[PDB]
Amino acid sequence: SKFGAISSVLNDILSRLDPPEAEVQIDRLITGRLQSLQTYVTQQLIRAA
Amino acid sequence: LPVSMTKTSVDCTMYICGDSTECSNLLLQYGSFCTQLKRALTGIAVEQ
Amino acid sequence: LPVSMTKTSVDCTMYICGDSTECSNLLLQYGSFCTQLKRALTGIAVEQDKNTQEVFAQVKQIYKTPPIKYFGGFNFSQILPDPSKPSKRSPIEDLLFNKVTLADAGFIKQYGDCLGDIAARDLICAQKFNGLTVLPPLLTDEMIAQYTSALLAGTITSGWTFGAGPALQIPFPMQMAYRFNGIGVTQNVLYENQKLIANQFNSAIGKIQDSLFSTPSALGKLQDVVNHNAQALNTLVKQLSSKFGAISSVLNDILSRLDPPEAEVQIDRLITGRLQSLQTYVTQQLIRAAEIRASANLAATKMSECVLGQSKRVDFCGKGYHLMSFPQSAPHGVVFLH
Amino acid sequence: SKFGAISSVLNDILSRLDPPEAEVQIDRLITGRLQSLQTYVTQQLIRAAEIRASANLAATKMSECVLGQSKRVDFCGKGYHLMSFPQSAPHGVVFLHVTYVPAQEKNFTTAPAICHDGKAHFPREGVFVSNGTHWFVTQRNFYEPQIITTDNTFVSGNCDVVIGIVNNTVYDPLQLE
Amino acid sequence: VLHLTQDLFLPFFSNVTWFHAIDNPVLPFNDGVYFASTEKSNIIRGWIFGTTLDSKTQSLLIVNNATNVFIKVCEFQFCNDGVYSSANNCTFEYVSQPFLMDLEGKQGNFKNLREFVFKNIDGYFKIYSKHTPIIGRDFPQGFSALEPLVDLPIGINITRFQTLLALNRADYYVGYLQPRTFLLKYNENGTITDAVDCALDPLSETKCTLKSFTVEKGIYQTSNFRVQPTESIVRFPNVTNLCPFHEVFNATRFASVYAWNRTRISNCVADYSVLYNFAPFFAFKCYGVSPTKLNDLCFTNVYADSFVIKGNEVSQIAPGQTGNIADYNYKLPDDFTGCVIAWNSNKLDSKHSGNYDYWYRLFRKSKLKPFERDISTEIYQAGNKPCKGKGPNCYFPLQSYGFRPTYGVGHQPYRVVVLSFELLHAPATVCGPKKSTNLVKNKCVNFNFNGLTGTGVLTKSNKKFLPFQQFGRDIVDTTDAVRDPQTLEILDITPCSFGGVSVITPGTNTSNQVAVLYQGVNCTEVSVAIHADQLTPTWRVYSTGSNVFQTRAGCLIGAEYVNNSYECDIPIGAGICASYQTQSQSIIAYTMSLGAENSVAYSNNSIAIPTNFTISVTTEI
Amino acid sequence: VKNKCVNFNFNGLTGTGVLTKSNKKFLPFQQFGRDIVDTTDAVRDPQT
Amino acid sequence: VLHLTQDLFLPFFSNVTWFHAIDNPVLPFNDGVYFASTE
Ligand SMILES: *[C@@H]1O[C@H](CO)[C@@H](O[C@@H]2O[C@H](CO)[C@@H](O)[C@H](O)[C@@H]2O)[C@H](O)[C@H]1NC(C)=O
Ligand SMILES: *[C@@H]1O[C@H](CO)[C@@H](O[C@@H]2O[C@H](CO)[C@@H](O)[C@H](O)[C@@H]2O)[C@H](O)[C@H]1NC(C)=O
Ligand SMILES: *[C@@H]1O[C@H](CO)[C@@H](O[C@@H]2O[C@H](CO)[C@@H](O)[C@H](O)[C@@H]2O)[C@H](O)[C@H]1NC(C)=O
Ligand SMILES: *[C@@H]1O[C@H](CO)[C@@H](O[C@@H]2O[C@H](CO)[C@@H](O)[C@H](O)[C@@H]2O)[C@H](O)[C@H]1NC(C)=O
Ligand SMILES: *[C@@H]1O[C@H](CO)[C@@H](O[C@@H]2O[C@H](CO)[C@@H](O)[C@H](O)[C@@H]2O)[C@H](O)[C@H]1NC(C)=O
Ligand SMILES: *[C@@H]1O[C@H](CO)[C@@H](O)[C@H](O)[C@H]1NC(C)=O
Ligand SMILES: *[C@@H]1O[C@H](CO)[C@@H](O)[C@H](O)[C@H]1NC(C)=O
Ligand SMILES: *[C@@H]1O[C@H](CO)[C@@H](O)[C@H](O)[C@H]1NC(C)=O
Ligand SMILES: *[C@@H]1O[C@H](CO)[C@@H](O)[C@H](O)[C@H]1NC(C)=O
Ligand SMILES: *[C@@H]1O[C@H](CO)[C@@H](O)[C@H](O)[C@H]1NC(C)=O
Ligand SMILES: *[C@@H]1O[C@H](CO)[C@@H](O)[C@H](O)[C@H]1NC(C)=O
Ligand SMILES: *[C@@H]1O[C@H](CO)[C@@H](O)[C@H](O)[C@H]1NC(C)=O
Ligand SMILES: *[C@@H]1O[C@H](CO)[C@@H](O)[C@H](O)[C@H]1NC(C)=O
Ligand SMILES: *[C@@H]1O[C@H](CO)[C@@H](O)[C@H](O)[C@H]1NC(C)=O
Ligand SMILES: *[C@@H]1O[C@H](CO)[C@@H](O)[C@H](O)[C@H]1NC(C)=O
Ligand SMILES: *[C@@H]1O[C@H](CO)[C@@H](O)[C@H](O)[C@H]1NC(C)=O
Repeated sequence: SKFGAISSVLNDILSRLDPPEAEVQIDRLITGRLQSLQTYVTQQLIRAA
Repeated sequence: LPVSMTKTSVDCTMYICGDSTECSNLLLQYGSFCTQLKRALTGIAVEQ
Repeated sequence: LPVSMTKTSVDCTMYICGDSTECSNLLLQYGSFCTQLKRALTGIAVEQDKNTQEVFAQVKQIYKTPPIKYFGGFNFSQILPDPSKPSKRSPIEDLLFNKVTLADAGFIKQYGDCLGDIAARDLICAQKFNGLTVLPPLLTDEMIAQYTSALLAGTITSGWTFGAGPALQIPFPMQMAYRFNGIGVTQNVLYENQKLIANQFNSAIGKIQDSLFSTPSALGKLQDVVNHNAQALNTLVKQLSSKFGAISSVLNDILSRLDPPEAEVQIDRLITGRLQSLQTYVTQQLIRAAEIRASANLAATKMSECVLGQSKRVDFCGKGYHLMSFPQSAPHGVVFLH
Repeated sequence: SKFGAISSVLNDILSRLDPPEAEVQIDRLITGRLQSLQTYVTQQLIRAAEIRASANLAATKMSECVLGQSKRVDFCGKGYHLMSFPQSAPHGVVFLHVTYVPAQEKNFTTAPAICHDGKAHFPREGVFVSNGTHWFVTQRNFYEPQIITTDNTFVSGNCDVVIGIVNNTVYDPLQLE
Repeated sequence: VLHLTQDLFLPFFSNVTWFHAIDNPVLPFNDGVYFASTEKSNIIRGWIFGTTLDSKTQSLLIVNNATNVFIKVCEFQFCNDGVYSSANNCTFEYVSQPFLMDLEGKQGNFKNLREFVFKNIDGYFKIYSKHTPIIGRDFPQGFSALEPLVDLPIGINITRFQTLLALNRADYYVGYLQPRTFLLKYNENGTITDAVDCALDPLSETKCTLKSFTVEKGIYQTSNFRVQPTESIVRFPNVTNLCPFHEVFNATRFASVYAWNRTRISNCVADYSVLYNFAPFFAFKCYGVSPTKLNDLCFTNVYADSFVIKGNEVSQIAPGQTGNIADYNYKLPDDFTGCVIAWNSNKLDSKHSGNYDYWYRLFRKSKLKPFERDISTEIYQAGNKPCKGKGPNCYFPLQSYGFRPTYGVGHQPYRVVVLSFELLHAPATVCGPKKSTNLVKNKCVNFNFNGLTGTGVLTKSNKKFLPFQQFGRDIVDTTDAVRDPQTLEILDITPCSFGGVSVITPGTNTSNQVAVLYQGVNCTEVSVAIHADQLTPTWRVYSTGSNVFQTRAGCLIGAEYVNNSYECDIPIGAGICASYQTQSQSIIAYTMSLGAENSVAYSNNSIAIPTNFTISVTTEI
Repeated sequence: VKNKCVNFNFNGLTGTGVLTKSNKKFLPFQQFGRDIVDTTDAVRDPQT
Repeated sequence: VLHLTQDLFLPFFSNVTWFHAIDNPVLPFNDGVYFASTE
């Protein structure tokens, strides 16, 4: 899921953009994936309980 | 009656940054947001 | 069995925006997103209090042991309170309080000595510096021992009658005989080996205290709960040093370095990071509080069955044919003597 | 809540701005509302798990207290449980535990066994109780004194190992006939 | 509905200044003004606003007459009594219905109470009015809603306020609004029946947290209390040396970009007014720091790289940029935290007949990594020749920034100096000009130790700071101890009386009295703070001496400790419960009564057996 | 067009829904309408 | 406190080349060098 960035492939967007701005799309992907993993861990904790 | 679920041990570093050093650097700025996750999954596996 | 956890009342405005008017104004733009957090933490505190009440306040009348202590040869002086000790707590109980160390007592009013800390301020002063306090439980560790003693005196002097209605006195050998009759063994066998069973009971009382002493950690569950709460609080406070992808991680120097309509972006980034971390903490506390609620309901049922009577369900009140169970208060939990 | 955007209304921002930046504000509204909705769903999951625990408790309570007599003390209300009656309530159930609670009691006396002739007599079921002058056998939760008899008691012992034994005479319905 | 709003309101039980009229002082205007007046028929016409009330700043006039109003935005001169003498830059007139309604029931018993509220948020002047047939009291107390009348876009800096009178041959009540949070009870018809301020009393504030007009019996966590620093101490370097910025800008031979002259700024006080002075500024793009608030920062090391360069390369210089200069001559680091400065210099880098002194590199074997100088004369290779010389296929690396007093804008000799800061945790040597105040210990106080802004209580310490040590911290990484720059002593850092306020009250349908808790703080600190009026909460609960009880769960104010024992009614914590008990009624606090004290008659041969029984039907839900 | 699903752009307040007559008690200054959750509930007709 | 840091630190049980004197070789400099001497 692009999460509102240029692309969903990290290896692609590092080689296609220079750090200064890339950083923005990488942060967008970071906050997307990390929130998805947070939802997963919360649901897994619920299921485990 | 269910007794246990599958024990999963996902890792933030790869799952969010596939072997990317600059992405690891960026993730480090989010604090210990993923040590908590590894602890939670490990505790879940131990609890199972 | 754990009965309760440390009650927390983390506050949004101070935790996220340390006394910063612009930061609080921009936090108001997220709505009551965190009034939910305060409500959830208040609910957790009330639920923990109700858990302690359910576990322990199972008798309306506080009974007292007879001034003399001769229960047919049975030696109990390890579980009734000791008058000499100021805390009025049994020797079995004292080991429990001495083998559990609380990171944050809460009932300390530690304000005033963070200046007197001299050395580096500790975890509690650090938490007070960023708005995460610990409320103390409604029932103190002293009157909780009074409730435990009341339950204990109800069992050894009135059998299981006091768990149903009025407390009817009955000799302890006779209660032993009736519990024996409850597991399919004639009461007579006890009345010919009362001396032997009394000696075995005394020996087991003495050995179990030593077993709970020389052990590294037989209180692993209670210490695990305390460690979990302390570790959650530490992870909560540690995210305040995380830049979250901004220029710096401190509101005070961020406002003092950038003018309002450019510092807005950085402050919003901090708000997004800190609210997400706080939501993580609150959800994990909710989950652990539900787990502790289940454990405390199990403890309350175990008390109401094993303590206030004999339970026929095998392997519920410890291994083997159940006879009695003597409760003992523990830091944020209860310990049974089946 | 604006969540950090120009406005909190989608039909406002869309009809007032052009995509370039705009999308930015709509993405901000997305990351606000989705996170709020996720908070709601997580709280609902917590509450529904707690309600499931309470519902399993209620189901076991029904199956035990209503469909039978439960020997576990304090489970089906306070006191010696007799029966329960369920009643429907909005989003829940209401139980009417009927419990047997004792009443007025009196100090009498008691002894673990009665030694008639070198042999200790123990109560088959009940309590060896003494008015104060004439020993009696009775129940456990209700006073009903009965004349001590060889059927009301079982004999096994030697009158020398049981502490607290008392001297009394037990009767037999066989010698008379 | 019980809708809650945050807007400028007149605080409940605030103070209105009552005047008379028999000369007409000017009243300050700030965040809006509440106005009220009780007059028989008419003695007040209108109001005038603006600043300095002269013919230099736009002003206002809200005068009324029998049939209309006279709203206008003008620059009147004066009247000193036809209420103006100037209409020069006076447009935006307005005429509508009059603001004053007066009705009589064949008697002058009606002083026609006239409530008015004005404010100037983002211009858009708002006027609210409501006329209540006067009752016995001039400014009584019953609730009266206030309705808007007009809202038109004024857009002038309203600071002063004045009133107009009438002619003839106890009114004027004026109040000021400040921003508060209000909860309003809306009637079924849509009107307003009751409102409660969330900054008045504990019961009111709780009422504003349980969003309702009935606070039922119980204890409610509402907010937090925080002591406010009575003072504000700043401690900055013992030296007051002005930085050599002047010499950096008063230079005559600013080196070219290919060899960027890098100066060092250390052990000095950076006052950037001198930076502004020697600068016909054209490009002051600051990135890591807002340029305005540059004198309130402490930097460890300051770098001033100076080079004269063309016009468009001024736009070229920025972090994460590119170009013939940005790639091979001068690359700023992406994470640049500083300012770049460009001002035109055609008077020192130009002369008749030409000047080809300056240089720049278009030919480098690779990119220039950030903050690197590549002074070198090597001919760039093309193809595969080891050629060493000038001409085709053998190119000399650096070309000329030829300058003569005649170019276009983008091609003139712009003068560029960049300032690079190091804003991290370190002992700073460069700070802004500030007055190092004294030191006050054992008192909550905002501190600015060497640029580390915060608030808390300072004191002496017995720490063992090593000579290089400057800061303090804990496993949580928060500043704990800061060494005094001008006394070289260790001072700890503490929270400014952080806690949590919980209000114990019975149901408002029973009583209005309340008991306040300050969580996990000794009352001795809140007692002195209250007596010093430095507490964040504004609601000051009464302290009669008998209402103070240091609990283990905090400390209680407003409830008297009763040594008796009763069943818990409202749990406070640590075995203390408060309840509303008769004396004739008040709030008391007491210890838990876990139950009736009972003793069993256990004995060797004594038994209790019931001779009777009862059938009890309980309920479980 | 009342009692019918319609796109409305009332005095700059755009939305979707069904409109009809009401028996509100709007005060003369009142222009919009809302609920406890501040959802636009009633709109005064500017030309009626 | 048990603070954890990430910086240029000499690895434990790493290689340290020991020299003598009685000509003064130039040594490479990279990510800093650790220097020690007893005299
Ligand atoms: C019941 O058990 C108690 C265990 O604490 C006995 O106390 C003991 O007292 C002796 C001295 O007489 C100590 O040496 C020993 O360490 C222990 O504290 C108590 O005597 C005993 N009483 C009976 C009647 O069995
Ligand atoms: C012992 O229990 C006896 C029950 O049989 C009680 O004796 C009764 O006494 C009456 C005369 O007072 C007799 O008529 C009756 O047949 C019975 O024997 C007796 O009260 C009781 N003792 C005490 C002290 O209560
Ligand atoms: C119960 O009655 C027994 C005889 O009927 C008693 O035994 C007697 O004990 C005495 C010594 O106590 C002997 O001297 C005598 O020969 C006979 O064995 C017994 O003591 C008595 N017990 C009680 C408690 O009354
Ligand atoms: C850049 O040019 C500056 C102006 O000449 C130099 O700064 C000063 O140079 C004078 C020369 O007399 C010194 O007296 C003074 O102390 C100061 O250094 C600066 O050194 C120079 N820097 C580079 C890297 O060329
Ligand atoms: C056991 O307890 C019953 C009630 O708890 C008693 O019943 C009472 O009888 C009296 C008349 O004697 C009534 O007035 C009263 O309303 C109630 O029904 C019952 O008598 C009692 N029995 C004994 C033996 O104590
Ligand atoms: C039994 O006697 C004791 C001693 O007086 C007394 O305290 C107790 O209440 C009595 N129990 C009864 C009469 O049921
Ligand atoms: C009030 O002033 C207006 C503006 O000049 C005028 O039209 C109107 O007649 C006046 N009303 C009076 C004098 O009653
Ligand atoms: C009148 O004043 C306004 C407000 O400053 C100003 O914009 C306008 O130019 C002025 N009109 C003149 C000077 O003619
Ligand atoms: C005065 O009001 C005008 C209206 O826009 C505004 O431009 C100006 O900034 C205000 N004055 C000040 C000092 O802000
Ligand atoms: C150089 O110094 C003189 C001396 O007063 C001053 O007038 C001039 O503005 C300075 N120029 C610069 C560029 O600083
Ligand atoms: C600061 O300067 C003053 C005056 O020169 C001096 O008396 C004082 O000792 C200095 N303090 C330190 C810490 O250098
Ligand atoms: C809190 O309790 C009292 C009253 O203030 C006083 O000893 C001191 O302020 C505090 N005590 C401790 C041990 O911190
Ligand atoms: C009554 O209360 C006071 C303190 O308010 C206490 O010192 C005293 O001991 C109490 N008296 C009794 C009999 O408890
Ligand atoms: C019970 O018996 C023991 C041992 O004979 C004696 O010490 C105690 O005082 C007796 N108690 C009563 C109430 O008779
Ligand atoms: C709107 O204006 C028209 C044109 O004059 C008029 O016929 C109609 O009555 C007006 N309605 C309202 C509500 O103002
Ligand atoms: C250090 O150098 C020696 C000699 O080359 C080598 O044998 C040794 O393995 C080195 N140390 C380590 C840890 O490899």
